[PDB]
Amino acid sequence: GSIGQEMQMGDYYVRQLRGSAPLINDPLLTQYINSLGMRLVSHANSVKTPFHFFLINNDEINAFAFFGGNVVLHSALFRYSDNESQLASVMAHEISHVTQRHLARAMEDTWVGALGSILLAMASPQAGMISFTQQNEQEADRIGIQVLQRSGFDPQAMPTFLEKLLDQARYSSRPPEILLTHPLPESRLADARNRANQMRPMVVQSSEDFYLAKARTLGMYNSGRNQLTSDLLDEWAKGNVRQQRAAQYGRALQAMEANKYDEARKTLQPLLAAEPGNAWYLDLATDIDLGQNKANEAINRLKNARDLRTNPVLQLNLANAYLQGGQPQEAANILNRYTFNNKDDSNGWDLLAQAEAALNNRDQELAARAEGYALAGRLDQAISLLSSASSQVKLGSLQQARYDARIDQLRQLQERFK
Amino acid sequence: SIGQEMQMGDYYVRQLRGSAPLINDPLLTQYINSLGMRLVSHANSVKTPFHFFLINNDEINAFAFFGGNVVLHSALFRYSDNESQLASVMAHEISHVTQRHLARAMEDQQTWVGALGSILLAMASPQGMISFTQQNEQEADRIGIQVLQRSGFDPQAMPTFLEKLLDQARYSSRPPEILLTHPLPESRLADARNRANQMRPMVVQSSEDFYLAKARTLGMYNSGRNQLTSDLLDEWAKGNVRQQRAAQYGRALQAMEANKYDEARKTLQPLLAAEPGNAWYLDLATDIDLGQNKANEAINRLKNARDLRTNPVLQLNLANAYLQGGQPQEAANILNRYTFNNKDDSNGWDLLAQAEAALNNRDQELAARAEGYALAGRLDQAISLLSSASSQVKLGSLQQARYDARIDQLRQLQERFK
Ligand SMILES: [Zn+2]
Ligand SMILES: [Zn+2]
Repeated sequence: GSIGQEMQMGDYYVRQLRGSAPLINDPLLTQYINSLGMRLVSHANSVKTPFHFFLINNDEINAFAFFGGNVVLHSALFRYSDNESQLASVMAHEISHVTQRHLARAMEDTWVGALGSILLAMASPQAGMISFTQQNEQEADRIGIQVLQRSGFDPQAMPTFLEKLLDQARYSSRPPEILLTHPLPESRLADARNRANQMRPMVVQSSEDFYLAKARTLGMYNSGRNQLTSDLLDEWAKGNVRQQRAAQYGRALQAMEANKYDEARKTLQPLLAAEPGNAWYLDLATDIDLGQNKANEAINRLKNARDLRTNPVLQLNLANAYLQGGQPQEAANILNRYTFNNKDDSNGWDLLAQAEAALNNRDQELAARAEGYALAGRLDQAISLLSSASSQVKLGSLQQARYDARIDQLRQLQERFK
Repeated sequence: SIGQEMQMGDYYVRQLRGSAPLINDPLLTQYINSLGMRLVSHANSVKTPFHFFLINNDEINAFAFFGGNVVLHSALFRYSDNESQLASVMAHEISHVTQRHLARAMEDQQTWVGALGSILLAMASPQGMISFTQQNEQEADRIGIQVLQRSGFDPQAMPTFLEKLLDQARYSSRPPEILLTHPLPESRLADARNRANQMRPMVVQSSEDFYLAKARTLGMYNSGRNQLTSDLLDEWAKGNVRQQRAAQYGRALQAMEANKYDEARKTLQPLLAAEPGNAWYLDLATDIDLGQNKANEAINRLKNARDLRTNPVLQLNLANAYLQGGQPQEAANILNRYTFNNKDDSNGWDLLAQAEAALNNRDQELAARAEGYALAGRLDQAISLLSSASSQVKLGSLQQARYDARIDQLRQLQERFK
């Protein structure tokens, strides 16, 4: 089965990505990027596979995708994206590469590892490299702009973003890495500007989650050219009030990053007072609270949250608060259900490992950190942890049957690829 | 060329003394050289003696020049959370001199000797400034962290300090002056983390001398942002027993500063009862006693110390107590030996001048004042004092020839440099 092979070929590369590339595993940022991405996929034609959207800590702008609906976005995209529709146009562009099976159809002409080595070199700040035909790039722009429009974004954002890539391709000695995987001749641009001119004029406003995502990405995961500049923060202090709340949020982050917690708490207060129930400031409200060993206050606030049952960001934030507060069992009650509902989330497993370690449930601790190692492609290491777990439980027990069964599953993943 | 550089270094420190606000406090200068020499003893290819100087400046900086003279702004105690962070900065400077970066940089150019000295004085004064290449900073970090671990300090304290500097260069509009002299691009920071990660984890607890030094620097020599705040003392009151004793010391110190002598005695009492031979507590107990016109009690406590013949802090403390007690002859006997064994310590020369003033030995007072002026680079003034001293003694006397001989030496020192 091609779709079956593609989905597990994708899982193999995604596991290699987690284990060696610097992915941003932050709950707020990953939930936003996937919520935005899924909103595009839900308006794409002939989607035959699930989709996941990954974020790299890389200041070089690039974007690419491979089998299984897995698209990779560098954090530099938030530095170049002035509006949400520009970032959406890049994801729409990459989503269309997958639906058209461009990378899959290009490979029909040691080889599984040859492609995986290319994928991580493009994602790592340590950079072979894949390239699409300019015909392929035209289909991705043609199909991407229509997904862009049906999703309620500005179609003129795609040519506007392409032109900003061209103005740095000659006003700078460095060709941005995105232009080498996705080449941009003026024909590509003039074709894009023409299509946008022929759709409906639409002025769209970037969501409030976009500016907060842009602030957290550049502020909290700053790296190289990926900074949250004071020039941009002061510029956001003059724009629409969404950018001002985002600008306030960004300085609260940097005040927390520099351990000026009371300075950060007092900056964050007015935004939390206006929106007491949104996850973005709730997330940092606990972060500053635990920075001062006020874990009870973080717990009380999160138990009063409306959407604690539905929002994973809230669920992890409270589990972490229970851990720092000295109640690991309450953290485990949340995380046992959390890890079962999000088996691919390594944040959940790592926190469960912490909770089970604090409870001195060593077999369950080893099994929890085994899942972290399995998600990172460290299957030999995951098997070692579950072997140790299975050696601490009586034979014939279900814990032994379950630990040994999980080892069996990881061995099958292992033999499918060399 | 070592002979030229060590006499040229003497000229610069004389220029520093005369214009920069140096902290000459016996305990602090002894501490910073105790720890500095501890790093030199583990350094390679050391060709020079080493002296470390502390400038009362709330802007963080550090630099070094010819003759193994390292200059450290007192702000370093505000940024240093542990003793190994402080040593990491000192090892960086010691690495600058053993590589002779400033010497090799100045061999390229060739008047000039004074242009470098004006730059050094401007950097030291709170208020044209030397900066190193990226090659120099890499060498100073790589070599420095190896010295830092040979000395038993935490190697991860170097990358942790560097990122602490960057973390408040983005939080504030102010970039720390340390990062202007010692540029910190992210390549350097990534390199520092790399070399530290290659070495094994080391949990070292700071000496109790570090916390008392930090307490005395920020509490007695407070200035601008350098403050011993109640926030700091509360956190030390909650920390380990060394921080608790230092918090007790700092509060006793500030009570003494505010003339709350009886309150200061009750606060220092448990620390001095615990170790009656500790120089930091013996020093403070003297200030408290002299503040209440209790010289006899101060004299008797310091005569009972084991290290009176060995510790320069106790010697100066007891000489000053004898001064306030109306026994200037006994002060002079201590200081005549001290100034002979410590020719470069300006404290000994000043207290000797006070003792000779108290004994009405005018020419001997003037000659002692002259040494203080000569150490501060004010050679004409020192010659003026020795000339007047020579005019109060008989021609052909032994005193006349010595005063005239030292005038000859000082003038001979004047023509070597401009
Ligand atoms: Zn493309
Ligand atoms: Zn340096």
